[PDB]
Amino acid sequence: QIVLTQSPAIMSASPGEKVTMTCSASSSVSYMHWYQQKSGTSPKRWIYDTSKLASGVPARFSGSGSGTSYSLTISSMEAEDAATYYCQQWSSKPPTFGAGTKLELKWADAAPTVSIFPPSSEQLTSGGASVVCFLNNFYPKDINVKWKIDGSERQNGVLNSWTDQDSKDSTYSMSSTLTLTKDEYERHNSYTCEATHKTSTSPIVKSFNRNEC
Amino acid sequence: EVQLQESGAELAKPGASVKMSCKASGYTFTDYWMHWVKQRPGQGLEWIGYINPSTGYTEYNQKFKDKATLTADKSSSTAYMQLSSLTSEDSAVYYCARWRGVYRSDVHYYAMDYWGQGTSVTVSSAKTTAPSVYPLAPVCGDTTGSSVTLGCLVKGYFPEPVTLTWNSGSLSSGVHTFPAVLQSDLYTLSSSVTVTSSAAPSQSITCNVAHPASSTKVDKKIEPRGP
Amino acid sequence: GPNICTTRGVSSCQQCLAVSPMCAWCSDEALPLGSPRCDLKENLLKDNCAPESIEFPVSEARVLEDRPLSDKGSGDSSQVTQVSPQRIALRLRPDDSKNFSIQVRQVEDYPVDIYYLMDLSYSMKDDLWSIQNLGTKLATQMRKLTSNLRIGFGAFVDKPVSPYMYISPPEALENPCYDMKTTCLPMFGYKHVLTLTDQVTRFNEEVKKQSVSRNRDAPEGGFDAIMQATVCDEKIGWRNDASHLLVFTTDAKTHIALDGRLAGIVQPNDGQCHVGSDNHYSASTTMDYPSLGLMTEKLSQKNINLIFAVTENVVNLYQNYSELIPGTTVGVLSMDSSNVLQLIVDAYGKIRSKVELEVRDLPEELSLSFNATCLNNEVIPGLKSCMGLKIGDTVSFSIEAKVRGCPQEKEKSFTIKPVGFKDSLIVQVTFDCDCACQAQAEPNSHRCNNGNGTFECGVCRCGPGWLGSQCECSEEDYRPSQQDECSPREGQPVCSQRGECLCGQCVCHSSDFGKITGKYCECD
Amino acid sequence: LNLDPVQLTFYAGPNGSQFGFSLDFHKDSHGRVAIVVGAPRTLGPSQEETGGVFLCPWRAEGGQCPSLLFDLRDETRNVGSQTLQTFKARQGLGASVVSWSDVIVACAPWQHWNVLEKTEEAEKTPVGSCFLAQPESGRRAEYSPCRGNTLSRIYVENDFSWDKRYCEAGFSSVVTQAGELVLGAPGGYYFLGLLAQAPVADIFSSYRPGILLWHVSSQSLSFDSSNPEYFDGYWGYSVAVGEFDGDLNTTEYVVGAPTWSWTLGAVEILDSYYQRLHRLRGEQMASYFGHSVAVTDVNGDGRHDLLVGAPLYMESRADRKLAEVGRVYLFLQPRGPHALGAPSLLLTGTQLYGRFGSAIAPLGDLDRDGYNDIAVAAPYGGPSGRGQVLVFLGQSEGLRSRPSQVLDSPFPTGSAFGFSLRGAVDIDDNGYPDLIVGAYGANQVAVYRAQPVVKASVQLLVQDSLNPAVKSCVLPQTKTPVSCFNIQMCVGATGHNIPQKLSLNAELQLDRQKPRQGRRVLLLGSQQAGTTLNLDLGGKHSPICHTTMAFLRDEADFRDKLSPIVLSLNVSLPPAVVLHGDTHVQEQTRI
Ligand SMILES: [Ca+2]
Ligand SMILES: [Ca+2]
Ligand SMILES: [Ca+2]
Ligand SMILES: [Ca+2]
Ligand SMILES: [Ca+2]
Ligand SMILES: [Ca+2]
Ligand SMILES: [Mg+2]
Repeated sequence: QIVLTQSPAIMSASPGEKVTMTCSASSSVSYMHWYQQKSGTSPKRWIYDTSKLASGVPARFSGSGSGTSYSLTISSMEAEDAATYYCQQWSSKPPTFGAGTKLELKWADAAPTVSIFPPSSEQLTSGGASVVCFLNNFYPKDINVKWKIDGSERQNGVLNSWTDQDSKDSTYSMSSTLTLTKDEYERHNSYTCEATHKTSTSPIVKSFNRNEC
Repeated sequence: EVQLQESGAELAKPGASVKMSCKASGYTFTDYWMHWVKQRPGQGLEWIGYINPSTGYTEYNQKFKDKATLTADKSSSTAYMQLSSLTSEDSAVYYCARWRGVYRSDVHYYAMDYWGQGTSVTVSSAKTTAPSVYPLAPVCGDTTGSSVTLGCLVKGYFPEPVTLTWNSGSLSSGVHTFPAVLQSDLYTLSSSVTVTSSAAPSQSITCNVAHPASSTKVDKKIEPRGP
Repeated sequence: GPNICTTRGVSSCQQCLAVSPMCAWCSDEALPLGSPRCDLKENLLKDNCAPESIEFPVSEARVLEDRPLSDKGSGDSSQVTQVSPQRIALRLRPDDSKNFSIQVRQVEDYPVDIYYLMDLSYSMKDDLWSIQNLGTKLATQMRKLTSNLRIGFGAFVDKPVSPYMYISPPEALENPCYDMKTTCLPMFGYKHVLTLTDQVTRFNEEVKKQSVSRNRDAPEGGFDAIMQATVCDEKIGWRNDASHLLVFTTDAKTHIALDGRLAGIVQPNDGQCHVGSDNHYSASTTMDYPSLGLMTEKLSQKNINLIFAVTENVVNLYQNYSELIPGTTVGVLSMDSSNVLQLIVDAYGKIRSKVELEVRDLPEELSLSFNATCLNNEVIPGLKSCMGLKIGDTVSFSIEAKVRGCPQEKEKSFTIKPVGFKDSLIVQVTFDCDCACQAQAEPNSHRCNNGNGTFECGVCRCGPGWLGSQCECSEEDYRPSQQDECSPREGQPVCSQRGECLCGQCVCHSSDFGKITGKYCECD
Repeated sequence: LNLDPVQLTFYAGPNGSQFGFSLDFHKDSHGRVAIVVGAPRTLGPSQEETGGVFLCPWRAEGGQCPSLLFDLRDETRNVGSQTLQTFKARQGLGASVVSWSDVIVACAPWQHWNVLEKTEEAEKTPVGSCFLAQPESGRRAEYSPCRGNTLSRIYVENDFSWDKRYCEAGFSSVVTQAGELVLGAPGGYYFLGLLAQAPVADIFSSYRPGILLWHVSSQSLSFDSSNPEYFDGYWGYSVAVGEFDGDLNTTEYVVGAPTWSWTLGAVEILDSYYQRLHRLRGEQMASYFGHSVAVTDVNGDGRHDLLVGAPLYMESRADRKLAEVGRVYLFLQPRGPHALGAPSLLLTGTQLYGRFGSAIAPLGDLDRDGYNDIAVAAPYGGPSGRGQVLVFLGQSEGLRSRPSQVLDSPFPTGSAFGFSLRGAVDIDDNGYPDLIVGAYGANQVAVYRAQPVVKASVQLLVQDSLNPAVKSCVLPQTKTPVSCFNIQMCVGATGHNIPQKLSLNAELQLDRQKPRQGRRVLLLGSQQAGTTLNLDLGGKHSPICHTTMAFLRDEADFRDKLSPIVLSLNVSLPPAVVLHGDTHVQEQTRI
């Protein structure tokens, strides 16, 4: 079986830039096709026999190369081309697909908006409690979260959920949930969620006190 | 045109069998073949099998063989695939792809074209439960400004094709939905709505959650916490 | 590596199979556009071809009946066997050969039928005096060689018409011997006297009541009598589990076909049974004489052994006749037939010694070669006969059959049968010239450039006008073109001087070192 | 080659009369060619079979023929103490018809004759006879040379010497061009065979009606032999005449003995005094060699060549060592006093029991090519088993081993199509000799008419070399300097009596040897390596010539530079006449 490896796994570019992707085969395949799959899990066809554009493709995407390593080039990249591109060979008789390359967008830095929510009365009568911290519109995507219970860090029962890049303003959202028994929740007053980002050295701290309304 | 339609999500217990369908509308359905492509949730598109609609030539892929049997129905114009002896590692999305002829890119035979929407197959032994919905109001002691946020957790349910929205889609601005995480063999997601300080709590904001696997729809109103 | 199949048939499945017996065809259709579909099976498995999608028929010689050869023909509940195997199903792919062996054995103590055809013209009168006791004297002599003997009788003079018979004066039609003192019977063509009987004294009883005739010419028409004794099985009484001997006695020439036109008779002999319920050859004065080929064919079909028991002055003639009718014998008869018993016994010995094979219903696409494993083990290549045998001795024959081309009908049958024996070997031949992927061929398919060719066995096969992997380009205006771009650079040669350019697409030629692939044929 | 098998003429006669058993042409005083046909079983006056002869005029549609009247009543006379009787029941009249000038000789081979003198008789034997008729003037005569009055005891005491009682004269009759009738009597001299010759004028002038026994003054009969080979030889089963010794004053009879020397067979070339000159022995025992003999000049040198038939010959196949198919032997006459040696050609049939070679007919110059042809018959041949006639053409070395034409039977099974043939006479005056084939099983005569033949002549003219260095032509709709040259092609048609509406297809091809992908030069009209054109030649005694424009490809397009270029022109008829001759012409040129 021929193994295809796309060297750039994650990319990012500003609108109005040149972008290149490389898919280097292992057995000197003739022709190599490229499929575009967006967020939504439905990969279309984008290029066939490594130099021909399928119908509907703009005149910006190009393919070039031969032998063992092919490449795909985008010139003047807008926000409409941000997907994952896969390469196909079908010159052996496993037709093997590439691992895929993710493509992102460069934008302006945005300070995250941090909010915290305590458990609900229904969840308190249910038998437990859940404290959550939400982060809205942060850039770049690499952020750190931390939970503190009455001045002590907790490393158990923490669940973090990320977000995919949106197609409007290219922001990201963060969710940190901590679920604990109601008896232990009532034994502690102050809780805190802390967010550490590259925008500012000092982390954003949001603290709340149980039974304070 | 050419449209390929796939069936909806299938929940299967381990050791069972699955009946995938791909209904083709357009062209002739006797002059173009049909593939099947597996896509794991960590990327990696894997060729599975093959079928010629006129005569059932089912060539199979890298060590798939009896793990997938392909059949066709030329009367209703629909291609089926049967997965046998399911295992927890077979929880991925299965596409059906066409096959460009005439040109077929000179020699590289493959062109695919016209992929199906993708049928997620979920493998588990547990049963489907009714989810629990928890609304979230802001903290009383947190200093308020010209912006407020409300939350909605859906916890304790089984596979998640869902569509979460606020006020039945009346407010599509500032809505954030997060992918469901798996814990205790159950799914849990959260949703956030951010508005101004004049919109809430002056107006009513309602969280709607519909689960098209248990036929349960829950609407909850966000209200500030009392003393 | 490279072989004959690699660079001979690469256009169709049937062309692949017809190249050589060792060829195989990989009708797998997930293979890339253009592949070594036709080559040996081992490297097709190496080519990652599907084991279920490989067309490789192997010719075989499958036996269907192998009953053991019998030890004695005494008891004979219609179960004596002399040829084993008896039925064989042969399957041959084209331009291939298959070999099989048969064993022929003359079972001891086999029942025998003797039919005595006797010329009865006037010069054959004293013989009638030395035959009146042949039924009792032949039964004693042939009792030691067989345990079930049946004997018959016949007669003949010649056609009773125009210049052969006397028609004047009117008293000469009642008896032709008017001028002589004695009287003879009215002249006849052939009359059946005694049907094959187990009782022997019936021959003596039915031969003392006979009398001679008289005709004009010297030759006598006994070939008509031979034909009517051969083809009238039900009237004569021929058995099926027995050795048929036809003892034909004469002392003059014989009339051959087209010799009847002197009597006004021009209708050819059709070789049917015309002896009526009066025991007389009815169509004697209306049908010609039988030729040598037709007489031989009717003797062969009914398994008759013919014994010309003729007098000295004509022996040579019949010897030269016996070289054109296979399976016969010549014997010297005295003037008064005082030695016809010993002639019969010796001729039976000579028939029973030799074993000769014959092929029936063999079609034009098959050729056969024999190797006789005779006494001991000394194979005698090219020989399909053995001599000097005895009673009970067995011989073996090794047969090789070759087929040239693909016959139109894939179901034929022929017979290998010893001459004069009832038992035969039947071969049912099936030709494997068509592979199973050609039955489900789909025509006018979009897979052959919008219905410009047929798509069977995974390969586009198109007629005039188009060519290629999927019949892409036309040759009407393909010679003059600017599509010379088949190499990376203009100065470089086309296909690296290692392949042929067709419509701007390089196709690599075959190499003995290995396989050549690539867009510009730069691989190996 | 040019015998029309679609438009036939059928002449039919009474049912069960064996019409077409023996046939011939007949040219009267005015030159009209009627047909004479025989019917050896036609009913007579007493509703008994006595044969007959039918004189069919020529009608383009066919139908019923009239009949010539012959005496069909028994005759008896009383001369001295003897009573002479002739018996005509089942006489087989018309079994052999021949025609000379305006005289038709129809022979009854099996007519009986008996002499009674007190108690002694000469017995009732088939002496045979031949009835001569002159239709326009109505004269009738009879010839029978084997009628005698000797009593039986004399023959018995003389060891049956000179025993002409069983003659069957008229079995096979031929009239020499000097006016002399030659009859073969296979039964004469006690089934030895004899031959009888007498002038036609002397037969007519010596006929006195009512006198049953008389002798012609100038007749001469053959002699008997005591050689044991000759016994039962049927000498005279078939006769022919010709010229086989270089002297034009004499004539050399050719007789067949198919049962000669213990069923071997022979053909003897005697002379006018029945002295042998050569004997050709048979090849196989009981193959019936000498059944049919023909004498024609099949190699165009002026000297007659012999053809002999063996209907029952058994050829040796592979699986079966013998298979009866028939054979024909061709003996070409050598120069000087050399003897006719080994056969110069052996023709063998294919269908089993086909009786190939049982009727040979010299067709004459069938297609006006200068060399005479023959037509052989297989009455029971062909894949269906109904009959065939195979036409063999003549070349300088003898005959073609392959039949240029094969005619299949238009009659049902058992008709015996081809038992009798005739040719070498033009019956409709279209310049070519026709053929008439008898089928006595179906009681019909089928007339095949020869179609005019077309000799085609093709000429191809091209330059002897090409210079790629000089360019003078440009491709249509573009501008590219290429080397070009003209190709001239000429097509003509000739023949005798050619229709005025004629056209031919000419296929012109360039670069014959190389495949279509490797064709270097192409045409400047449509960029093709070949073309097909239509030419109308109606009345064009001069060839039509047309010049076409051809160009060479680029120098780099092709790699070969040493293999010569070959151009071909082929001419065929469009998909009424038969085309033969020079149709394919090839010419080569090389840089
Ligand atoms: Ca005797
Ligand atoms: Ca006789
Ligand atoms: Ca002469
Ligand atoms: Ca000559
Ligand atoms: Ca000629
Ligand atoms: Ca004519
Ligand atoms: Mg005799």
